[PDB]
Amino acid sequence: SGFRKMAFPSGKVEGCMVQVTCGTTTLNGLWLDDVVYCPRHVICTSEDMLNPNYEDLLIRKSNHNFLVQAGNVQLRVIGHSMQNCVLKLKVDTANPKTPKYKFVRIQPGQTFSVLACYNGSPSGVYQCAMRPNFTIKGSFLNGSCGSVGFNIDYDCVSFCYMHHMELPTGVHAGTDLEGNFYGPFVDRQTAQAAGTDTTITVNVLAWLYAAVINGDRWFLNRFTTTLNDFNLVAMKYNYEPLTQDHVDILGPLSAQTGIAVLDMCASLKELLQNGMNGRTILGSALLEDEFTPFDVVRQCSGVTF
Amino acid sequence: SGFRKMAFPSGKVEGCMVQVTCGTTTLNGLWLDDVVYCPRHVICTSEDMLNPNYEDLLIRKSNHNFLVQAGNVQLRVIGHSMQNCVLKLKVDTANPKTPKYKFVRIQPGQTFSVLACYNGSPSGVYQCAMRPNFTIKGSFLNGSCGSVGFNIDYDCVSFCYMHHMELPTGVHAGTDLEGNFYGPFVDRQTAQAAGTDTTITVNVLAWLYAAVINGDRWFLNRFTTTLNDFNLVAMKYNYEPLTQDHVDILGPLSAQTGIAVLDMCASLKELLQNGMNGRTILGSALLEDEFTPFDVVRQCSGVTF
Ligand SMILES: O=C1C[C@H](C(=O)N2CCC[C@H](c3ccccc3)C2)c2ccccc21
Ligand SMILES: O=C1C[C@H](C(=O)N2CCC[C@H](c3ccccc3)C2)c2ccccc21
Repeated sequence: SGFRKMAFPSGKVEGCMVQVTCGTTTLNGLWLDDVVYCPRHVICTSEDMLNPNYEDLLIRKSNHNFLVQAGNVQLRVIGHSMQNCVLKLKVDTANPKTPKYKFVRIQPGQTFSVLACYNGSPSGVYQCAMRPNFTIKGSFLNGSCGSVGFNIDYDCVSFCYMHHMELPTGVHAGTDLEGNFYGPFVDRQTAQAAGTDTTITVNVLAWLYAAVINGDRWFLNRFTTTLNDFNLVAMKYNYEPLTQDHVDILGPLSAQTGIAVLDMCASLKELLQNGMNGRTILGSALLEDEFTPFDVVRQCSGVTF
Repeated sequence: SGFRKMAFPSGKVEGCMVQVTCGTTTLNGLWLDDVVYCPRHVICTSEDMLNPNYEDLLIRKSNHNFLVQAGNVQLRVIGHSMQNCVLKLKVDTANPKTPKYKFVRIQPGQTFSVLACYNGSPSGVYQCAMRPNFTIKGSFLNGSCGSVGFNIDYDCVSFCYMHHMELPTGVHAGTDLEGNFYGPFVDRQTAQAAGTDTTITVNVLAWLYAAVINGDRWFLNRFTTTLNDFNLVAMKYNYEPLTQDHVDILGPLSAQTGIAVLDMCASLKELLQNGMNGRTILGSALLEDEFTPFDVVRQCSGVTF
């Protein structure tokens, strides 16, 4: 019992983090096999960030301008290339601590653990979601670029995120491990505003099912609704519209609890129209949207890695 | 920028977890050097838990009744002993993955990371606090006994908690690594009720300083107060009383922000008397008490391990 924002154990990723330095700029890299992956803005000065021509800047750089250190031990750089927004540094040694892994591009609403790093070293781990506006609500300071987000299934680390930047509103943007940004952001110090941050409705439902499983049941009501009717309400409160794919994904939680999805939706609707009246759900006074249905079942069934 | 409930990287502790089985009961152990530490209720059947005589039960057990597995590899048990509520199994091999470590007994209000484990394997990591009533508000299922709580400073893992039980109210109780319970709980299936769960006032203040640092400033007011006056208010809202030791510990945050502690206290007081009026602070609609002043500075300054 209990319900916490829980991250994956970070040990498999800790072994992969290194420090990459180019000229006077330092950030974090991810060493997998004989490749180090890092943000291409490793090659810029802070002045360069106003309007960088990365191709032009990279011509001035050789293999020996890229220092890569793993713990206190220096890697030899034998090749470099740019893919989208990331640099791929070929080194002469395979990482012996390399886990089984995959690169995945996640969808908005999906969750992942972040291992925040500075200077190639782990400082902390936390969970977050890809928001519908393709930002994450991270915790990251100067030097945290190259930190990565990941999921773990049994033996296999799926890398989904690499951190690149903070917006002036204090939320975070980054890439997949092929270098392509999530959302419209670019790796330049320019005006970039994030769009509407909608609430991940299927996640909120999953969390209400979690609450029921844990004994918090005060918000169950006598009502049901329809997908069309609930969606009129979600639109008004800036919730993402619920589809039948979502309903399908909630079917295990619905079965475990005996609460039909549409009845849970009617519960949600009343909480939106009426608020929480100063009450809490699973220790929160807000509706939580950063647990996926898979997260809830995993946490409430004790899956290990 | 941003502010998250962040756990320590778990890799140093992942290497220490093992599975301990006695008869048909299985839980988690912590292998450090040539000792495996685990909850003594490893030796009970679920029937035994009603009223166990652990000394009597342990006479029936030899070295070879204790199976210890690390990954898929069996350890040889060469000695056993009971210290308070834990068992110490001497094995013939030192753990090669043993980190620098210490056993510490923490005070109520202090925070730590939990590596939840089942069958000797990591499933997730999260932060929590020792509550003033000596419970923790964990996330733990059957088989999670032996999981441990820890802090990390640079190279050194300080183990503070080992999980033993869930109360009928769904909060958690456990020991230090010498086997002594936090609070009055016993390792028996008996009526055990937790006392008043007070709010950790110095932690809430620290979190308000965190909010200020991150740009959330709406709740700053024009008032100040006195320690005596604030405490009349804390008592009424079931907050722990603030002492001058607390004020001293908040002095770095006070200096960083230029907000005198007593002025921040007056802010707190108004939030207690008036509530949040449907607003949020650092993404919460409640006042958060599970960040210590040290946690806030660590997170807001990028310390690594
Ligand atoms: O979360 C982050 C990452 C960021 C960072 O480490 N930068 C150095 C590397 C180049 C970065 C950059 C990217 C785009 C545009 C202009 C500059 C800034 C930062 C700076 C301050 C606070 C928080 C954070
Ligand atoms: O958090 C926990 C740990 C607990 C556990 O794994 N137990 C097996 C081992 C003996 C335990 C026990 C302790 C005291 C009294 C009676 C029995 C019960 C449990 C059971 C269900 C849900 C959550 C949890």
